Order: sequence, then structure tokens, then C-alpha cells
Amino acid sequence: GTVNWSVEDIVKGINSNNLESQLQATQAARKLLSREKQPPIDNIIRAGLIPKFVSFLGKTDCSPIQFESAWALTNIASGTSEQTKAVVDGGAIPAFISLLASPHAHISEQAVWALGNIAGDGSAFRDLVIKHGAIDPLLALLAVPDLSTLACGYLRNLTWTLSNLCRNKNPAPPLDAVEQILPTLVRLLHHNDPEVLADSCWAISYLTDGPNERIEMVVKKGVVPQLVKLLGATELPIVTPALRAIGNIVTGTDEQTQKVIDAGALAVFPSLLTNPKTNIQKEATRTMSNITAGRQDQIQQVVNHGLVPFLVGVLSKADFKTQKEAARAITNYTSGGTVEQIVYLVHCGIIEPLMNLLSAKDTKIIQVILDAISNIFQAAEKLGETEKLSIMIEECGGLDKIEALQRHENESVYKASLNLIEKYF
Repeated sequence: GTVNWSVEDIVKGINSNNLESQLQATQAARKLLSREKQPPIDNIIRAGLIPKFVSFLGKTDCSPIQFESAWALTNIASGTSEQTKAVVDGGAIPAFISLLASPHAHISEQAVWALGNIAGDGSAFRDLVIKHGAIDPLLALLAVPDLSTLACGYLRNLTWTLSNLCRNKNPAPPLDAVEQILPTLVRLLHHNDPEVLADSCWAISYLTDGPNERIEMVVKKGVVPQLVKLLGATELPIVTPALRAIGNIVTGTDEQTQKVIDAGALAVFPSLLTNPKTNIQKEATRTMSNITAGRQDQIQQVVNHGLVPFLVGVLSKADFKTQKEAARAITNYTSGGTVEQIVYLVHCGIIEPLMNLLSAKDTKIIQVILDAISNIFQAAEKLGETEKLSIMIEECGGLDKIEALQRHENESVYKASLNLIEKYF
């Protein structure tokens, strides 16, 4: 019926003076733009059809052509940036915002998904969508006493579109818009659908990926305990953004980092630091390295939760990028820790796997490991136990590796290497 039309036939119908013929052809356009293999988006754009689709968005008297053109436009705007720009340049943004008020749920849903695709393309279109007024009508679609009375697909699409309005930097979204959306996000973060929860966590992770004032807007709304709960979810699409958000929050102040600790986050890290998905392990170890760069009482809480062995574990055997983050976590720990805390670190077995990593290609990890070694010796000096430590390092191949590093391309590597050797060997 409307199956496998040519662009030429689509054009001939859309240019007829016949609203039913126009509807037929708009639907044929939607079906073309919907096919899995290589939809002819650019042919459709080249034919000049975007303006005609956009004009059909306003035919309130013919809601099916509103729907078909909204869905055709949506498949264009989900493409490449130039394709999305063709939709924006056709005037689609305010036409879609108007359709958020449609009494046809399936039409306003299409308008939600179209605006998510436009806003997601980047910061400028994100802010343009906001400037045309999309936030109020979007949030009004969620102003119901129980989100569970909304259709599942519809709620998922609203959540996803809201997260794209939270997305991207340079610049980050307008402060007034974030404050407007955050209360709804907080509510979505307590909805029991795994996808709503994933996308809510993604939104929070974007908002926390910034300076400490942005983090504070989020932490003030009280979401950290819920984020930590979601950190323990079974569904990886939830854990991944929950962990990204928590990882972001601990790049902030000590007081913001403390909320994460107070909320119980550290009790999940035994699993996170052994997780079979390499990105979860990397991200969890980076989060640990930010925490070990905090106050001594915060280092102590890493200690008390039994996490130092897990860091020894990750340093010993992990993806190389994860071993690198774990090396940072140890250097931070030894820079900021008490002597007693550094003793404990050595007793858990950090020295051997530290040494074994000195034979790595990365110049930066070598710098990091050498710093930590120096910090450990500085703790040994305060106990006059440098000798017992030099033996340890001599006993697990450590000393061979350091002698060799005096002859190293980088300056800082040469210097620190030969310094340690003269000072303690």
C-alpha cells in the first residue's frame, strides 16, 4: 500500500493539492526512513521534503499526518548532525514543542523523541531547544501523582529526552534549566523501571561531570544514597551510569566525597573492583584513587572497608589501563596517608606488584610508581626502617628495575630513579 515507494512518487504525492494523497505519501516517506538497511535520508532531504513535513506538523485537523510527518522527521533527526540540522533549519523545533500538547499520546510521544534527538546532537541545539521553551511542557507531561500510571514506552522516552537536555559541555546546560529539571530527575531516579533508572543515572552523571558547583546542585537534592543503591543493581546498564555519577561526585570537595562514603558506597567496591566488565573495574579504581586523594580519615575508611587488598589485587592483575589507575590510587594514598596507614599498605603486599609494573611501556605510570616508592621510604625514615624496605625491594626484582631507569629517555624518570638509588642503595 505505502510500501517501498520511490522518493519521486513521495514527492509527487506531497505536492498534490490533496490532503489524503499527502497523507498517503507522508506515510510512505515514514516507512522508507524506517527501513533497517540504509534509509534514504539524504535523498529525502535533497528532495526538499523537510519543510513540507514541518508544515504538516501544524495540521491539527488531520492528526494522522501530524503523526506520520513527526515520525518521518524523527528518523531524519536521529541521523547525523547535518541531518539533524536540516530538521532544525526547517523550523521543526517550535512545531514539535507545540505538539507536546497534542491530545494524542502517540503524537506527543513522537514530539518528545524528536526533541531528544535534536537536543542530544550537541550543546547549541540543546540550548536552542531550551530557548524555544521545551522544558515546561515536557515536565508537565510527568506531573502525575504516580509515574506508574503512564505508559511504559512514553515514560522511557520522556526520561531519555530529559537526560539529553542534561547532556554535553562547553558549555554545560543553563543553571536555571538544570534547577528546573532536577526535581523531576530525582523522582525518576526512584522509579522501578530499569531503563528509566539507567537514563536517570545518565542524566545525573552528566550534571555531575563538571565543577564543584555543578556537583553541589545535584548533591544538595539528596540523590547520593539512591545512586549508591543503584550502584548495587544487577543490571549493568544501571550500574554503569550510577558508577560514573559517583565517580564524578568524588572529584569534588572532601565534604562532597564524604557524602558518598557516608551513603555506604565503599561496601560495594569489593564487587566493583573485581567486576568482569573492564570498564566497571577501571571506573571503580579511578573512584578509589580520587577517594585516596582525600582526608586521612577518608583514607582510613578505605582501610576499614577492607579495600586495600582489593587495590593490591587490581595492581597485580587487571587491564593495563586499570593497573594505571590503581597506581595513581596508591600514590595518592601514600602522599596523604599517615605512617601507620602506609605501614598497613606495605603489609597487604603492595611492593611486589608495584615493582612488577616498573617494566611497563608507559612513561607516566613509571613516574607515578616512583613517587609512591619515595612516599613509602619517607614513612620508613620516620621509623628508621628504610633498610627492611630496601631489602624487600631488592628481593622482588625491584632494584634491578630502578637501576635500569637512570638510563631513561624522560628527564623526570632519570632523576627520580638515580635519586632513590643513591639515597637508599
